[PDB]
Amino acid sequence: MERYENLFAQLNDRREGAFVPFVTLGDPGIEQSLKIIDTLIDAGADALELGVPFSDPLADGPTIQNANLRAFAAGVTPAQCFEMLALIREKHPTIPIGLLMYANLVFNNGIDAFYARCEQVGVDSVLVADVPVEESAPFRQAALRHNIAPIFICPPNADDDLLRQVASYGRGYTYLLSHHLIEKLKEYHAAPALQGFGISSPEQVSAAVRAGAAGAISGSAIVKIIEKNLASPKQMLAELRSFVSAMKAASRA
Amino acid sequence: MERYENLFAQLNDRREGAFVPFVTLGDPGIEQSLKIIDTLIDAGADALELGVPFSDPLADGPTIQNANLRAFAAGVTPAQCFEMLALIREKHPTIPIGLLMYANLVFNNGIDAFYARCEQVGVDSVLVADVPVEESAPFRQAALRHNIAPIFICPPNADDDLLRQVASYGRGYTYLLSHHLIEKLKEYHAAPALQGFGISSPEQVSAAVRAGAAGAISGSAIVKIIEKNLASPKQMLAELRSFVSAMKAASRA
Amino acid sequence: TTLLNPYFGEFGGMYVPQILMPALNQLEEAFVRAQKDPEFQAQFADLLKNYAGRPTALTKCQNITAGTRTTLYLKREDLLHGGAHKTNQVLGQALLAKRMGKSEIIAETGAGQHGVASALASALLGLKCRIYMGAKDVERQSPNVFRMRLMGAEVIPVHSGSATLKDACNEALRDWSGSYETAHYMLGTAAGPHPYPTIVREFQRMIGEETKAQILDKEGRLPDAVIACVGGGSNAIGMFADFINDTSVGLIGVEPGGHGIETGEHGAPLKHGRVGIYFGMKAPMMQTADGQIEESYSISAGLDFPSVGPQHAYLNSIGRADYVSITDDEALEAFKTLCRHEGIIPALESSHALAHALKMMREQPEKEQLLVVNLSGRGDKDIFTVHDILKARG
Amino acid sequence: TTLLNPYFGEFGGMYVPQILMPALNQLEEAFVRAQKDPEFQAQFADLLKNYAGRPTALTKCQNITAGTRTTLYLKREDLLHGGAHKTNQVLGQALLAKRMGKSEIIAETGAGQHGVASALASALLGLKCRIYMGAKDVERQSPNVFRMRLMGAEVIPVHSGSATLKDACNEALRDWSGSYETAHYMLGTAAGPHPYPTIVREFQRMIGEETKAQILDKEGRLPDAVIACVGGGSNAIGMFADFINDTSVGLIGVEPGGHGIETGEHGAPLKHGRVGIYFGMKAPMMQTADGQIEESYSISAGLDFPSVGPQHAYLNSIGRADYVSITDDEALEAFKTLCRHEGIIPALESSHALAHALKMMREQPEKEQLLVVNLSGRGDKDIFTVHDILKARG
Ligand SMILES: O=C(NCCOP(=O)(O)O)c1ccc(OC(F)(F)F)cc1
Ligand SMILES: O=C(NCCOP(=O)(O)O)c1ccc(OC(F)(F)F)cc1
Ligand SMILES: O=C(NCCOP(=O)(O)O)c1ccc(OC(F)(F)F)cc1
Ligand SMILES: O=C(NCCOP(=O)(O)O)c1ccc(OC(F)(F)F)cc1
Ligand SMILES: *Cc1c(COP(=O)(O)O)cnc(C)c1O
Ligand SMILES: *Cc1c(COP(=O)(O)O)cnc(C)c1O
Ligand code: NA
Ligand code: NA
Repeated sequence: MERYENLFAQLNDRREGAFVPFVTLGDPGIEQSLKIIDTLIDAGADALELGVPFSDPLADGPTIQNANLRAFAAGVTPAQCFEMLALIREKHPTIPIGLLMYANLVFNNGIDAFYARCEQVGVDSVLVADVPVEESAPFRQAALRHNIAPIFICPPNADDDLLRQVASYGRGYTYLLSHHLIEKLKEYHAAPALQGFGISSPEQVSAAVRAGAAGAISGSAIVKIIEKNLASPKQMLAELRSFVSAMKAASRA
Repeated sequence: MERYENLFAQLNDRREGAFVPFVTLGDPGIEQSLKIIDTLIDAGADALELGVPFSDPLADGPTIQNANLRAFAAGVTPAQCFEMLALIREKHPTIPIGLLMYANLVFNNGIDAFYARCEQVGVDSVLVADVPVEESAPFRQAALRHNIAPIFICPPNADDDLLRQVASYGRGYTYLLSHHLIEKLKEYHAAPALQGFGISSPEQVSAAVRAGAAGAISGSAIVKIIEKNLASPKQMLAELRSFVSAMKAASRA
Repeated sequence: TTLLNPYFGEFGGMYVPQILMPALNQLEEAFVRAQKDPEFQAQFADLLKNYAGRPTALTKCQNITAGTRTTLYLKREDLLHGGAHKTNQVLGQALLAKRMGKSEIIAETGAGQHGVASALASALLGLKCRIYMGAKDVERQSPNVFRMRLMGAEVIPVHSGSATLKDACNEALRDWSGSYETAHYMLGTAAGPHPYPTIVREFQRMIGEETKAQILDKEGRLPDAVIACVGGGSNAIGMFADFINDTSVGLIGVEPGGHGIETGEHGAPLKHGRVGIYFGMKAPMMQTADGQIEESYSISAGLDFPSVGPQHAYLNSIGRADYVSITDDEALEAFKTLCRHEGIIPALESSHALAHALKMMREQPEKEQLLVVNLSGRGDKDIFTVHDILKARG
Repeated sequence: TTLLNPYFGEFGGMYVPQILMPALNQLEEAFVRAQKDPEFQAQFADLLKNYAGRPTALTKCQNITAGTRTTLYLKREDLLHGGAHKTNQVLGQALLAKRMGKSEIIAETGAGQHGVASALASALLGLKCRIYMGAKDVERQSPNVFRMRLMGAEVIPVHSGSATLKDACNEALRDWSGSYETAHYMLGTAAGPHPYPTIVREFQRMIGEETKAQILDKEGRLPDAVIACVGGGSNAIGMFADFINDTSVGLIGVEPGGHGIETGEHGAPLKHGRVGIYFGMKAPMMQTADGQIEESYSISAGLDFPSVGPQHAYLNSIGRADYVSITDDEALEAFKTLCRHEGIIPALESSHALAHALKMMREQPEKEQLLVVNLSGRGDKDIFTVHDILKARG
């Protein structure tokens, strides 16, 4: 949680937005994934959103669906993901790290135990894709008990009650799915908003920041670069670096 | 009709029974069938029962079923059968000739026309397999109008009413399916009885005559000799001659 | 002599070998006795209701008649246990067999549907069932053959003759002639020697009786016409029976036209055949100019009977019922239309009846008419047949 | 907030992405409104009666129980239009879709039965139906796929994941999240996120209601137990519902044991799985020690749901209902036994329920007991499966 507060305060002082890439942990392999992540950070990522491979990602499109499949082909497990997370945090002490999870992986060995493990390895936030605010109580409570920010999705058509709930329950940042919503969220003192879904070009990043959002999240665009360069690990990193630096540049003032 | 009366009168004067073989006209071919028939007569047949190939002989067992199939494979038609009959009569003026028919072949071009054709070629009797006494009126009437004897089957379990009907309606001979029945038939002045079905050995012929029957009919046994010697036409006739002479001998006093 | 008239005008009769007359006479007497026996009627009604699922629904098809003045109802025999109307009468005949003290059943089958029906009734009522089926049909109806055996029936392939239905019929009779004391021959349609045409009609007449009650309840009047396919004639006479004396109700029987009447490849003996004597009856049949029995062709195996029930030939002769034909393609179109517009997959046999109703509607769309089509069976069994044809044409 | 309780004890809930909550809330409100609307109830009743064929028979099976003190009745859902109980609820959901002003239907299917049911209901009610099916299931269920297309439904193969049911479920939801304004997601069992477990139960409860009325009429008392197979839980909860408050009536659910519980190759998550959160609900499921969802194995494709309805998990937890398992071989034996002794070919799914009733009878033959087995569907569709197995063993 604290890492997000520090990041946004610093970004605000520089009058710039945050660029947050998403990738699936272990895709296409543990080693290459760790290299991919270090490249994303070196290229300009302000924070990271990381997915743990799940057998049935019913909230993800084809690109991410295949990312999970590649991870599974590599034998990636949640346990190995937490080992990767521990190392990533050991290498990068201040970058906020957020996880994108599916409820069963959090509930599996106990909700409290999951968030305790997150805190132990240095994770900052957790967004559980298939847990609506209506079912979030045990998750956000366990998150807060372990200093983990519970992230909530704010649909573009969310009514006033939902906006108030997301503003009250969330921490770290509010995940805004792709002006009025952004203003309402600020009015209810919600966590800074990061726009996600379909963000694949620099102009979209600048547009998000111009609309009042604190930054933007890009996943499929990043993962597409991975799957199109599977046969060329070196070219993969080169293209990832080029894309991230371009996207991050668009967030600066 | 008259030919049967003359035959039985003559056989009675000689104190012997009649042996009547059955064969399918045109089996296995027109030419061989005509030769088969001449052999049966030369060997001792007192009368003949001849079948006209029909598509569905539901009153015949496997042996006869195959006889019809062989006839059809040879392209034998009812019209060709009548041509054969005309020739058989032209060669043998006194031997009684009886046909074994299925109703549709008799009804097809008109019942009256069928019996008229029978009279024209020299046929003496007609037994329609699938016409019980209860449905016989038009058939026996047309038969009598053309001097053709209508033959009726007398089941071994026939009740008194049936015995009286068969005795009254039949002419030529009563077809007795295999002592009491024979005596009853004579009491009702029925046409002389010929036992048929399963007659395949000389002892059965003598037994029939001893029981009071005027003779016996044998078909499957004869046809079996035909189908087992299809590849040897000459041997076929030789064996037919041997079987018929043996069967006829058994009928003599 | 007989207790009931074996003829419908010139059609019908008992043209069987003398040896089988006692079996027919016994059957007729048992039937007459059973029909006036309240206990038999109660037992039959109980089986029809609690085992077979009667009464069957009368479904109004609003989608298919849109834009026309035709109101169409389908009598749902496809919902009967077994998937076809055949179940009604096999249950009745099974009870008659038991009434006569018989513990064995002999049945003939072509497409295998009657074989399955006979097998299920025999299994339920504790009868030993043996079924004769043409070897050609045995090879073409693997599914039905397995169903028969699953239900404990003995299936006997018949190679004699063209190795088809008519040949299976002959073999069943031969068996019966020597076993009728302990075995009953469960004929599968409203044809054959008396008393079968009469018995099958009476054991199928609940179709029309229910239809009448249901249509009066729903529309307050009788149908302008009831339409049914005609293979042997049982489902049609079952629907027609209770309406025969209602002169305002048209009775329309539909024979299979196959590839077209003019092609000679069809199964419409009533209107395009010639009267003959076969199958133990005098009736219209498919035959050569010489009098040899031929086969009826139809995309639907269930309508391949080369003849037709004598009562239908009679109703046609006096003008009480009208008979028409429907081709393979017309039946196929009706099949596809019902599936898509009413969510019901009809048997290809029944599709012939529906096709004619569709023609009555389409040819005169502004003609006000209330029609009932007897949906004799479901078409899940015809999926492969329809699929192969459609694919074969791209 | 919701109008109805989304939970059955600890089980159930609405575990779906925030974007889908409006769709679930809309559905719940429409359902609540529909349930108190006499017109909706009348229309649903009309379709069930005149189109689907309700009420279905309650058949007493005297042959199978001979020599024992067990009296067995079969609730005949196999006689329902479509051949399975699934038809009841798809008709209800189709009407709900129309009530909400939707003209499109989205459905998922594994064995293809729900797909066929959804397709027929959509065809009847004028809805555009699109069905998601795992590519693996599409290749293994060619017949059902053709039926769906014959009825005008669009069938979309799913290759993602294990290319099976669970994968088809995910794809259906993704579509719905962006089309719920005009499309309704017709879930096929009593599982998934609230309000589906509740809606499916209510649209299937006529099974138990009719059974109660029929058994009281025939036996003058309630059953000692009602038995039903459990794949997802719809036919079982449909039978159980009206008997829940009749404490003397045992409720027995039968999960598929596959090759045997100890082999790990089964489909019995309720008694041998572990609670998890997936398919939008918290319920027992087949999963790895890590929390990855696994697949349920069963000779019967219809019982291959890796989880179970939340109300069943709840009824089990409080001891109101008991759940057991039946192996492939036990189900196969029951299938063969019903065919041979009652002339009814049961679905392999239903055969699991029958197998357990047979075990209750055989294990204690002198125990006086009145049992009702829910015969959820007919087994003509399983003929090939049973045939291949029997042959494979000579
Ligand atoms: O963060 C993820 N998406 C990142 C970018 O989206 P895209 O750039 O289009 O792949 C992401 C986050 C939450 C999620 O669950 C739910 F849909 F329920 F909210 C699914 C995907
Ligand atoms: O004459 C024919 N049989 C001859 C000898 O019988 P078999 O020696 O056993 O073939 C013969 C005669 C009548 C008949 O029809 C019916 F059965 F109804 F009476 C069938 C076969
Ligand atoms: O009854 C019919 N044949 C009667 C033959 O008449 P007969 O043997 O002279 O009584 C007959 C033909 C086909 C049938 O069912 C099926 F198509 F399914 F195979 C049932 C009965
Ligand atoms: O409803 C069930 N799946 C629900 C998935 O749950 P969710 O997608 O989370 O709502 C489900 C699974 C199989 C089914 O039918 C058949 F076997 F025939 F294919 C119908 C429904
Ligand atoms: C057997 C069958 C028919 C044909 O027989 P009829 O005796 O003419 O009724 C028609 N429809 C179905 C579904 C059948 O199974
Ligand atoms: C679909 C099906 C089942 C399994 O589903 P439930 O939802 O558990 O009822 C059981 N029986 C039949 C015949 C089915 O088609
Ligand atoms: Na016909
Ligand atoms: Na399950």
